[PDB]
Amino acid sequence: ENLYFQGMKKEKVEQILAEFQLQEEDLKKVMRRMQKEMDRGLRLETHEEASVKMLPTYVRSTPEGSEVGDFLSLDLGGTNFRVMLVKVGEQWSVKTKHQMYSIPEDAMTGTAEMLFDYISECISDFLDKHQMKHKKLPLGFTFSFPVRHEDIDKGILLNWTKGFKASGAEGNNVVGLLRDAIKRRGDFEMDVVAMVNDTVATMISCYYEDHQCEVGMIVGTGCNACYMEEMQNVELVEGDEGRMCVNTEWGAFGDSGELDEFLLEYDRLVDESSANPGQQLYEKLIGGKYMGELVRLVLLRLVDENLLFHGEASEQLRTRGAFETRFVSQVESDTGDRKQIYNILSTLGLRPSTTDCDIVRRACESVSTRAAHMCSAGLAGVINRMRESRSEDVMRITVGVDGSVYKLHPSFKERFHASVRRLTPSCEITFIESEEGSGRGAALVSAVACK
Ligand SMILES: Cn1ccnc1Sc1cc(C(=O)Nc2nccs2)c(N)cc1F
Ligand SMILES: OC[C@H]1O[C@H](O)[C@H](O)[C@@H](O)[C@@H]1O
Repeated sequence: ENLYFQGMKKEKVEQILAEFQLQEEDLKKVMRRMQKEMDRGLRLETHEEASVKMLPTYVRSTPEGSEVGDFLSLDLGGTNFRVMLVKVGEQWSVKTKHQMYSIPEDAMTGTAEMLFDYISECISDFLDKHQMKHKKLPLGFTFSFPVRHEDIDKGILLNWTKGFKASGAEGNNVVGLLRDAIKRRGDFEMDVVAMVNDTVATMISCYYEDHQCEVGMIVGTGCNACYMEEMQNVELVEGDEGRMCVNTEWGAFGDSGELDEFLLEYDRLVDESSANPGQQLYEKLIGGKYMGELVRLVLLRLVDENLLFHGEASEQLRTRGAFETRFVSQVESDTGDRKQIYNILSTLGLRPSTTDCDIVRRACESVSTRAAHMCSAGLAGVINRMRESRSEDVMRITVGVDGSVYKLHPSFKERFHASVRRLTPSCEITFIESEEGSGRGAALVSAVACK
């Protein structure tokens, strides 16, 4: 106890955690570099070298004329595969039935055949629970990975992200993989009419409640954004009229060195232990796949410096992935009595003091604040770019957001919004959380696409 020595340990911790700070000027630098890469990704000349791919989605404004009725929506992009029946009407969208399926490890890191076979199995199971596999529903596929589109319903997987590794997928038409798997099962038929990124689905789902929503952002397992770009700026697609949603794939920012001065030892460790070393470096500063692991490595450093847990780390603390991102949220939700923090740490086989709990909270805050601030630089770059491309002095825009980090973290949202606003003078940015965004957004796109 000896409060003096507790205080001294906390001072040393603060000196270590100071490394996570980003000054406003740092964020502006990141924002500018992001904007520079966004410009590069949109240009024919530089697209292939661009770290931020700015992928055209073939989701066009505004548009005109939607089909109505029942749509099946799929969502692949986390550990769970989701199937949803959505009714589209008048255009509104309502989730009518839904099921989530845990993807077996063997299917996420096995072959694309196994993965898409499992997907097809789940679709079959869902269509049977609700008596509908003979009805032919138009199908919208939210597929939350970088895809080079040829059209709304055709595009090649560029590379897996977020730990996905299924062989025989990269370079192939993802809709083709899905269609092939459905055919290889042969107990239901579906017209796959659209494939969209989760950012895009999120953005679209927010549109009907707020027509000013022209940005979608995900801060979940991964982190990405899309936005409505002027067709004249989308050099990768023919035509200069109207707007098309662009999937930034900003998670890959830094993959060509753009973040190097900001990457810490912890970031290097996360990256090197990941399924995609050297890739998705910006996302690895922010996404929930990585945030808890960053905290875990910070704690291990503090343990190594004899600042935490008597310098002894439990088996669990030394287990990859054991500090779940949800624990970061839960730690930062602690009311001050250290109870939630104590429970997490005790469950991790630790015997934490009050000071240990306080230090863990600081580590969590340091990592999640950096995530919020880094993320803000990306969103600010996008919004500032849109303002510039457009013809009003104050841009009022809405950003639709989904993802467990943004939605569930007690403080990320607040820090993120504040930082975005500091970075976006002359913008008025409304943030809306999507409600069943993937499923409803995919259906809404499908309801236009299936014409
Ligand atoms: C976000 N915003 C604002 C104005 N236009 C847009 S984008 C948008 C696009 C679609 C849409 O389905 N567009 C398609 N383009 C090609 C096939 S479907 C939609 N169904 C709803 C939308 F809001
Ligand atoms: O799920 C959020 C994001 O995760 C990753 O960054 C994927 O590459 C991207 O496509 C997706 O939007």
